[PDB]
Formats: sequence, C-alpha cells, structure tokens
Amino acid sequence: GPLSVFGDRSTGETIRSQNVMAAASIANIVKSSLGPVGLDKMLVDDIGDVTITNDGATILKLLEVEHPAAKVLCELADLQDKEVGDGTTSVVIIAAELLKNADELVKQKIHPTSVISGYRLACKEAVRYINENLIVNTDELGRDCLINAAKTSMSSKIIGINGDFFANMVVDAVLAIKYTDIRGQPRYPVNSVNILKAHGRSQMESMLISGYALNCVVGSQGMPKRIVNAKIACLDFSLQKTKMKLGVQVVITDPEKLDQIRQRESDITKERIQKILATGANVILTTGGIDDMCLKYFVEAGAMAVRRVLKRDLKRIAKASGATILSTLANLEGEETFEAAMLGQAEEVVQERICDDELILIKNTKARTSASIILRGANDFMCDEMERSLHDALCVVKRVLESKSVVPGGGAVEAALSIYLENYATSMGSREQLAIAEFARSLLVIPNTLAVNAAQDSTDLVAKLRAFHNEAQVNPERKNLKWIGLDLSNGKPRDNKQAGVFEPTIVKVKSLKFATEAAITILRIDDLIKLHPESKD
Amino acid sequence: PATATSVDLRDIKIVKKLGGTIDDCELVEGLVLTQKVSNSGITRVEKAKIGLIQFCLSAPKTDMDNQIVVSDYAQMDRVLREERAYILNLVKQIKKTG
Amino acid sequence: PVAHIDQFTADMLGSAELAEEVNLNGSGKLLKITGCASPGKTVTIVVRG
Amino acid sequence: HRPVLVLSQNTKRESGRKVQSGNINAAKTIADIIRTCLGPKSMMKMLLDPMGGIVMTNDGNAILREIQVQHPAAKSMIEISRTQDEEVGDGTTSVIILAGEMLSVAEHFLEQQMHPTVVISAYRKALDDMISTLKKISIPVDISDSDMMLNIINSSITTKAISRWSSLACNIALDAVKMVQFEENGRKEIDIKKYARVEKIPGGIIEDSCVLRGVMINKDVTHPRMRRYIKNPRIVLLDSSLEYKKGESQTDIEITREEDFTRILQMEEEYIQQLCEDIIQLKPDVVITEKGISDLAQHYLMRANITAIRRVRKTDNNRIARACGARIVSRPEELREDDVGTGAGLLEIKKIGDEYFTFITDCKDPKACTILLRGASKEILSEVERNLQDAMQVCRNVLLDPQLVPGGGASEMAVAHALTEKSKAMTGVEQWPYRAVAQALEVIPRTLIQNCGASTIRLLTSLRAKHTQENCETWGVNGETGTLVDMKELGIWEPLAVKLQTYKTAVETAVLLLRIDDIVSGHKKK
Ligand SMILES: Nc1ncnc2c1ncn2[C@@H]1O[C@H](COP(=O)(O)OP(=O)(O)O)[C@@H](O)[C@H]1O
Ligand SMILES: Nc1ncnc2c1ncn2[C@@H]1O[C@H](COP(=O)(O)OP(=O)(O)O)[C@@H](O)[C@H]1O
Ligand SMILES: [Mg+2]
Repeated sequence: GPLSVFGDRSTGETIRSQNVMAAASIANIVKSSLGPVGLDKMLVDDIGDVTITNDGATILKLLEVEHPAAKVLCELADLQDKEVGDGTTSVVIIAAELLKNADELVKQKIHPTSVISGYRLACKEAVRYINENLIVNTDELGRDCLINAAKTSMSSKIIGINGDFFANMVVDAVLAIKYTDIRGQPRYPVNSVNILKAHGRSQMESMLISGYALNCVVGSQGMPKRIVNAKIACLDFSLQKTKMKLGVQVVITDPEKLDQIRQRESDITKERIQKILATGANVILTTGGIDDMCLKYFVEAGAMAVRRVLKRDLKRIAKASGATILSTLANLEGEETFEAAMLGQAEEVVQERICDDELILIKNTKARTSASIILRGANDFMCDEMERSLHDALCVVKRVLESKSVVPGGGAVEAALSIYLENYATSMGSREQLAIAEFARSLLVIPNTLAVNAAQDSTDLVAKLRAFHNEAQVNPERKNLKWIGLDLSNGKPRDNKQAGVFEPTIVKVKSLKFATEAAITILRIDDLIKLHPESKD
Repeated sequence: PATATSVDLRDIKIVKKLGGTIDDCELVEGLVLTQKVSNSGITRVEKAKIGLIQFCLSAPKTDMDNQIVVSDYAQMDRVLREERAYILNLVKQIKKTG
Repeated sequence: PVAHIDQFTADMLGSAELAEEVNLNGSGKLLKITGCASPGKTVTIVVRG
Repeated sequence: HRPVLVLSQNTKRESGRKVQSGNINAAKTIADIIRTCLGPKSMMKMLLDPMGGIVMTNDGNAILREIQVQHPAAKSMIEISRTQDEEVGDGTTSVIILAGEMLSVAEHFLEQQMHPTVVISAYRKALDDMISTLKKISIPVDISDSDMMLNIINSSITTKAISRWSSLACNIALDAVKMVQFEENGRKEIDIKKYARVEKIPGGIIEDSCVLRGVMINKDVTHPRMRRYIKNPRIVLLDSSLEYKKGESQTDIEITREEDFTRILQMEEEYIQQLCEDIIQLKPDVVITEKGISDLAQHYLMRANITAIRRVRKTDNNRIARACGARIVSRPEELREDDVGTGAGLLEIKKIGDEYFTFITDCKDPKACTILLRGASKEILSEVERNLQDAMQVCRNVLLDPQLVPGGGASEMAVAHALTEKSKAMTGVEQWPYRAVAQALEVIPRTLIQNCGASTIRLLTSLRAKHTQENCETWGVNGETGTLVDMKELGIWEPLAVKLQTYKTAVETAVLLLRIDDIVSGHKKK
C-alpha cells in the first residue's frame, strides 16, 4: 500500500512551513547583532570555553544545527567571509526573510517556480540599479573614503570608538602591502598582516608595527635580543645532528674507524652552520629544529637564532625583506655556497616585552615595508573579538581599493531598491509581479532591524526613510535623496554622503546574489524524506 | 560528428568548486586540476611545455632491498654528495628538454 | 607518459599558451591550461554554486 | 521510537534583561569575595585545592585562581585579575572591585531604557580623561636614590603579610631588581622570573632570610673526594654529557677477530679521556653540566682536583651563566677562555636540614641572584614568595616609568572631582553616565574604611570637601588609624603603571560585559 521506506516521510505544506521556521530560527538569533546598535553574544562550549562575538560567521560556525534547511543558511555565512569578508550578518537575515515572504505566496496557491523566476528578475535588476546609481569612486574623496568605510565596519563591534585610532591602523596597513602583479593588478593581500593578540594595556595602546611581528622566542638565553642593521637568513631545514636515512646504515669492520664516524655526525652539522654565519647573517629563522649543540655557534658569534617558526610566517618575512627561502645546498654541484648575495635585510630585530611573553619584531624590512598589527585587550575574550573585528575591517579596505566603488550604508541601498522594484513589477508584471513585490518587502528588513536594536520608532522612521527615496525617483529635479540612511544616535534620516557612512559595492551586490540563490534551494523542499540513522543496524 | 554514432561522457570532466553563482560556470577546453603547486612562487608561465613524469625524483632505490655500507670516515661524504649529484642529473635532463 | 628518464625527450612534451594557477576567491584555487596545439576530444566544465 | 524534529538540540537560549542584568550580578558576586582583601587591615583567606594543598593568602590574584565558576561572565573577571598580575605586581584586587562598581552604576542606566552603546561611549570618554588626570597629579622619582625606592616598595607590602618585616623585605626586593638589571645591546631589560629565582627552604626564622649575591641549587657533589669549599673557582658550564651514549644513526659493529671486542671497550674509555683533557686545558675548578657524568669522567676530574655537579637544571644553568659571567657550551673540544666564569666568589656545599645545597655566592658583579627564603613551613613560605613577586614587579615599574601617584584613596578622589567639573560642559544624554564613573571610583576609599571599621558617612563627606579646593588635592584615607592624613606625610605612593593599568582594565571589562545580550550554551567543538 504505502511506501515501505524505513525512515520518515513528510510531504505537502508541512516541510514548507518547517523550512521557514528553521530559517527564522537562525535569523532571530543574529537579529540582535546588526548595525552600530548591535550587541555581542556568548558562545559557551560543553567544556566551558567562552567565545564572545557578534559577527555572523563565528556564531553560526560554532553553533550546531540539525535541520537540513538550517545548514544552508549556516554555510551561507561561511561563503561571505571568503568572497567578501563581511556581510555575515546581513545575508542571513535577507535570505531568511526571502523564504518568509515566499511562504506567504505559496500558501496563496501561487506556484513556487514563478517565485523563483520572479526573484531572478528582481535580483538582476537590483544589481543593475546599484551599478547605475553609485555615488563616486575613490578619486574625489581620496583618503577620506578609506577611513569612512573602515569606521562603518567597526561600528557593530568592540572597536567602534568615536575617534580615528583603529581606522587609521587599518588603512595604513593595507596601503603598506600594495603588491603589484602582472597585467596591471595592484593586489592587496590582507592575509600577510600578522594580527597578534596580547592581554596588556587598553585598546588605545595597540601597536602598528611597520614590518613584521614574529610570535616566537629566541630559545637559548645567551644570544643578543636586539640586533641593529640585521641580515635575515630565511631557511627551512632542521639544524640537528646528521642522522642517516633508512637505506643508509653504519656497518663498521674495524674499531679504529669508530670515533671518526661519531665525530662526523657533528662536523657535517657544524660545517653548514659556519658558512651561513660568516657571510654576515645575524638573524636565522628556521621552521625545523635547532638542537642544543647548534645553539653554541650563535652565542659565540653573537647571532640570533629563532627555531620552529611557522611556514606561513617565513614566506611573509622573506618576501618583505628580500630574503630567499632556501631548503638545502644548490647552485650547480657546489659543496656549500649558500648564495650569500641573497640574504635579507632589516633595520632592527628587537625582542620586546609583551606582558610576560617574548615577541620578535622586525622594523621596516628594508625591501617592501610591510606591516603587522599587535592588538591589546583586557583579557583573552576581548582579544579574540578584536581579532575578528580587525579581520572584517581589513576586508573592507581591500575591496574598496581594488574595486573603486562605494555605496551608502545604513539602509540607504535597501530603501532605494524597495521602491524601484515596486515600479519595476508594475510595467512587465502579469503573473510574476507578486514575487518582485515581495522581494522589495524582504529587502526592507535591513532598515527595520536597525530600528528595533536601537529602541527607536519602527514603523515611522523607516516610513520616513522611504519618503525621501520615493521623491528621488518620481521627481527628477536633482533632489539627490538617494543617500538617505538612518541616524541611530538621533532617530532621524541622515545623509550618508556628508556623514561618512560608506560600504563597498560588492558587500551588497554579492549579498543579494547569495541570498537569492540560497532562497531558491530551500523553496524546493515540497517533499522531504528523512531516513533512520544507520548506527546500530 | 558525421563520422561516429557513439560518444563517451567520461571525456567530459566536471569540477565542483564552492563559491559564486551558477553564472560563474566556465567551459575551459584545457585541463583543470585541483592539486596545489609546490613551490607556488611562480604560478604562471606563458608558452608552457607540459610534461607528464611517472619517475620519482628522489634518492636512488630499487625494487630489491638496497643498503648502504659505511665503514670509513670519508664514506659519509660520498653518500650525501653523490645523492645531490644524482638528482642534479635528473633536473638538468629535464631543464635541457625545454 | 614518461616512465624512465632516458626517454624524456622533446617529442613526449605538450604545449600550452597559458598554464597558470587561477587564485580564486572561494574554496582555494585550481589550475587552468588555456590553449594547446592539436586539442583532443576532451573538455572540462567548472561548476560553481 | 520516532525522534522529535527539533533544531539546535540540547542548548539554551537567553536574551533580554535577564542577561544584561545577569552579568552584573555575576560581577558583583566576585567583587564581594575579595572585598575584605584590599586595605592594609586585610585578612588572609584559606583556600583548598583539588591537588591536596592549602593556599592561605590575601592577594586578589591568588584567590581567584583557585575558584572554579560556571557562569561565563564570572570567568571573564578571573582573566582580568590574571592580566593585572602579569602586567604589574600589586595591581589586581583594585581592578575587580572597581569593575564591579562601574558595572553597578551601569545597571541603573539599563533600567532607564538607555542603550548599552551609549553608556560605553560615555565610559570611553571617561577613560580618556582618567589617564590625563593621573599624569597631572604625578611626581618625578629619583631612581638613583636608595631611600626613595624603599618607600615605594613599602607602600606595596603594607597590604600584604610581609608588612611586619618591612625593614627586611624592602631591602631584599630592591637589591634583587638592581642585580638583574641587565643590558647587553642598546635595550634595557629586567627579567625577574628567569633570573630572580625565589628558593624557599622550610626551617629557620624569617629574619635570617636574605638575598644572596649569586645563585644556589639543591645539588650535592658527584664524588666525596671532590672539594666542597673553593675560594675562587673557575666555573665552566657544560650542556652536553660526559658519557658515551648511542649515536643518532644505525651503527652496528661486526666483531670477527678476538682483539676487536677489547678495542671497542678501550675506545669508549679513551673517548671520555679525550673530552676530559679538553676541559682541563683552561685549568678550571668547577664543572657544571646538564646531563649525566660517568664514573670514568669522575676519575679524571678527581686527580685534577675538579668539583663536578651532575644534573643541574636548564633554567638554573642560564641563571648561573649571568651570575658568574660564563657561557654555556655544548662541546668540550670547542672551549675558549671567554667561556670560563671567572669572578665567582666563595663556593661552599652547605647542608640545610639533612640536604645539601650548592652555594655560589659573593660574586663581583652578578646579573642574576637568588632570594633565599627560610620560614616556619611551606605554607607561609609560599606567601612570602608570592608577596616578593608583587614586591619586585612594583620596583620594575619605577625603573621603566619613574612616576608616582598618591595612593590610599587620594588617587581615586582627585579624578572623581576632575570628572565632575568636566561633566558640566557635556549638555547631552551622555552626561549622566559620565557622572557615574566618578561615583564608581569612590569605592576604593570606601573599602579602606570598611576594613578598619571607620565610619563611611562622616569620612566621605570630609574627604569629598577636601578635593573641592585645588591646593592640596592629595588627601587620602589612612588605613592604619582611620582618619584623613595627607599622603605627603604618610609616604603611601603607588607607581603610575599600576594606577594606569587599574583604570584601563576596569573600564574595558565594563565595555565587554555590557555589550552581551545573548548567551548560547550547550554546543560541542572539535
Ligand atoms: N554609522 C552607521 N549608521 C547607520 N548604519 C550603520 C552604521 N554603521 C553600520 N551600519 C549598518 O550596520 C550593518 C552591519 O552589518 P554587518 O553585521 O557588519 O554585516 P556582515 O555580517 O555581512 O559583516 C550594515 O549593514 C550597515 O548598514
Ligand atoms: N598605609 C596605607 N594607607 C592607606 N591606604 C593604603 C595603605 N597601604 C595600602 N593602601 C591601599 O591598599 C590598596 C591595596 O591594593 P592591592 O590589592 O595591593 O592592589 P593589587 O591587587 O593590584 O596589588 C592600594 O590601592 C592602596 O591605596
Ligand atoms: Mg560589519
């Protein structure tokens, strides 16, 4: 008679209501952490680890979910960090409100394929409207565009100060790592900025180290911890005792040749350590291991030897200081040459006091003038929040300097798209105008969430917000009301052009493309079959 | 076409990568590999000549059990320096090919 | 396919107008060979999402 | 059994006023634990640890490290006192009471329908003005003066349990920092954790405890024929062993003839004689290594009259290398004349309570010393060790920043009147939470009179009126008697780095705990 599947089968509008409540279970969590009036949360593990954060990526990654429609929105926040770098809170609220308004359409006996086809006419038109109504590129504003875009990202986090202390440390970090590529590509690799945490003084004592800040120790306490005019020798091979391989063994037939082999295991080792040190190298970085016998040759010669450093940290030092990452001996059948003209350079390599730890700093590196940021907080919970907030701020200045285009934030984009898509559905709307009209109401939840978290007027401030954007589209008398946003400190519509609330273009372009594509997949779960877990059989 | 009535779909590889939208799909007629490049200091070469090598560029070893007998002071120098000269003859044989 | 190093000659090599590692913004990066002399009856489809 | 289709299984959700006012009560609870451990009239608090020991202390950091809490906002306050303990010495307790009071006045404005971002933006404006006020009321210190530095460290140990032996603990803690003040290249560094070892021995009296001019270790001589009393030794420090061990290879010998097995056992004896002949070319007196010494190596050092110590630790070898001026070598055939630690004074293998101790003291110019503590038991010797750690770090802050702030309540009330007069030009909604920061700083002179039993109404009215005039402004609370004495006559002075780190950590703790409106507990990790 019925299906003989050993699991569970639920069809009809039951799963069509369960997927919306699964998406609203995620959106109602992160709705209290959006905008400058957003508040952080607590992520307590079963073992007791506390993670205080407010970014939409760290919350949904550590939180475990069970529903299959909930895993789509949790992986949607993970893609926003890779593609853009912030947005993991705004994409999750839009994609869940896209399913909430489409649930109201499919309960009116409207087919969901018209909602999918209606959302594509609204998503492609919203990207087309935001690319023809941008304010200005990065030539008229200059350096004021990079500071105002950085302060917009920090307003939802712990580093949202009224001054320009944290804003200037992010702009000067991305501007110091400008690495040009082939075919005219001025790329800005934000992963090269070493973000370090240390529970020390207040947030106003966060150092901006022009150079690199290595998170390692010297080791033996007989080496000079400060070397001025240093020559960095970046190498990756373990300076240890010379051990033979698996295919090589020592089989001796005469006891007189015993001590000559035992001394050869250290004489070959000390042969490499004398030809990489007599060429003027003072700082030696090693990703392998330097044992206690090899530490004697640096204390006697007065050189700094750092051992067991990261492979990702050695590449950022050797590229910024002009050093060559050497692994072994080379250069056309030479015994030990080392290519001494390929040594790095540094102005000063100084191990400073970082509140009961050891931290090695390199000053300006003499080749590329890189930068590293040492963050300072009150405890480990603030320093983990300061690291995630700084990484979201580095991604804003990366996309603005690469793609010289900004849009006004604070609900100014969503207010103009809410009125343009209603008039877009009036002309060419026969059976899909109801899906384009609900795409405009789903976009209105971004200024609606800012009114709830600020404890301001909800249905009056956003109604006054769309009153300015309606006059900028039906009365072409150069009103320039396209940059009207929200002033959550006063509760009135402000002009984001003069106030300096700037966001990148692809933080709203890729947000509307990812939320529309995620809403299509969850809209096609009209039938759902859940099998029993095959653990005990 | 107009020569055969069969088509093998195993000659059409499909690479699944997470990121972007469905409009970012590509129909590149060449080879797409998911492996990483070691070392990744270059990652671009024009007018490239690609060669598939099934030989292992490492220390010499045979299918039979092979051991090295070291019973002299200078015999340890003849192990490491001859292994460097072996693979140097393999790289220079590759480099002189072009 | 070259197995022994004594038979590694220029006739067993290929050709490529561009062999670069496209640094993607998403899940890592991949290789992409663009153009080759006498292309075979093979093709590759890159699917995103 | 069909399972229930749920989402986020086995977790909790809490939001609203239950979390904003819930983190305040978790912070007020820890402020009531160490409230009786702030002034000079404080009392000890006996603790019990699951290892089996007993911690009887009154320092605010050592109390909170033995408390295991389950609340997440209560775990944040424990890491605040750990941050204050690693930055400065005597700056921990004062932060937990101040962060509990700045959150106490912050709970009042959360009931007035005020957003937490408005109170934090008023806290950051008040934080920037407390730093500028302490720099105006500071006083430069002559670090070359000996009696001036004794009055600074006496102000930090009057609270602790070593206030009875104030004439002894001030001279030990001052001379310990001035010996380890090392400067090789162009950078001044003070390492009081790797070079200022505090060794405690149960027995004797506390008045006989003194800082040695050198190091000491709990190691006896390797052979009884070796000397236990050398006047001027030439100490050579080693790192490798003096034995014959297996090499890092696959060495295997095929013995075919009869003379081959006896030759290998003779080459093992000749290898020890080769390295023992290389270390006696410099004519040493004391050989100290980190690894084992065989009996054949003891035979050559016996007839050469060399005292050998066997298994000294790695951390003790770096400390004796700075005291005697030696260099730790790891190769006996690569020894040089600069690697010999000349200048060491009297070396004597004494015995203290059926256990030998190697004393290397009376050095000419040591860069590392060892404080020899002797007391009644291991219980109170751990108290003096934790108090001398808070007594040596407060001397390190003066040598890095020679500025003093008038403590004992005079520091907190001088800024509380500065924030009150500066709040008159606000004219906004952030004016009222700005006024609560000045009222929250008053809890530090409130705690000095609640511990000695003085009145809290009759004293706060007279102390607040003293800071109305701009003349004196340095009047604090005398914790000994209970009246109002000026701090220019008592001598209670706290360093600037202690007072700056106290205010910077108490405000930013209130910044972190006020932005928390949600708590999710019940998820697992990898
Ligand atoms: N000064 C401001 N005025 C008004 N709105 C702001 C201001 N600063 C930030 N916002 C808003 O707060 C929101 C924060 O979004 P966010 O959670 O950072 O997105 P994501 O999670 O993708 O990083 C932005 O959409 C922006 O419109
Ligand atoms: N003789 C005294 N008169 C008045 N106040 C004193 C006296 N001695 C100490 N105090 C006060 O007692 C407080 C003790 O603080 P303490 O708990 O040692 O801080 P921390 O925990 O950072 O070491 C100091 O702030 C100081 O003002
Ligand atoms: Mg943001």
